[PDB]
Amino acid sequence: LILKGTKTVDLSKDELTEIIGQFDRVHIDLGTGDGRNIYKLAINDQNTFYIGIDPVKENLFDISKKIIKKPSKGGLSNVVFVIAAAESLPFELKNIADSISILFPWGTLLEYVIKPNRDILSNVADLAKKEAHFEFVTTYKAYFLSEQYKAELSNSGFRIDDVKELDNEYVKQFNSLWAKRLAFGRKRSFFRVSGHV
Ligand SMILES: C[S@@+](CC[C@H](N)C(=O)[O-])C[C@H]1O[C@@H](n2cnc3c(N)ncnc32)[C@H](O)[C@@H]1O
Repeated sequence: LILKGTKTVDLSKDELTEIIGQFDRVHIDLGTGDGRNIYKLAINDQNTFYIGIDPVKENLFDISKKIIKKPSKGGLSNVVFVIAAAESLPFELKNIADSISILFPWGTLLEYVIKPNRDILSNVADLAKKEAHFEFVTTYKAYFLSEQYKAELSNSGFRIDDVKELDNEYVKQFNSLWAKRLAFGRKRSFFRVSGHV
């Protein structure tokens, strides 16, 4: 289940695999929001295939509409938007990504990261290949380096290598409206848990 314009269509494992073969790397942005972060990402890295996942199709309408245009007028070919929720990822995404990403999640995806939820998180790891990079940027440090958290994450397939506390400046490289509200909002701490699956 993917987004063509503001339309919902069907993509097979078949067609996905072809599209993918034309790119050196595949990247998943779970909880992608409005596609702006991905769009920026895709425009600069034409050798990475990008997949954004979000169950809320309406926030993607504008960019989904934009990526579908001609390349002369804003179109892109390295971007697909999947409409699925973290608690039921499509089978066609197993063992597919070189790097997975969960940026600024909220509601339940925030909790699945923070708690963490071993079962759901494990499905996210399942979307990843051999030694695929990962990245988790939450925001509301010592909690993330705890042993209970680090080992709750291993258990799911997520091996922590680095854990930085970040600030507003870091968030300026992102394009979503949400990320801008936070970048130029009040001073705040953003947390980044990166590593290999
Ligand atoms: C703050 S917006 C994310 C913004 C985008 N990731 C960014 O960094 O700008 C929160 C997003 O998380 C998504 N979300 C919350 N729970 C989710 C879940 N369980 N599975 C997938 N997406 C989820 C919502 O759909 C929403 O689009």
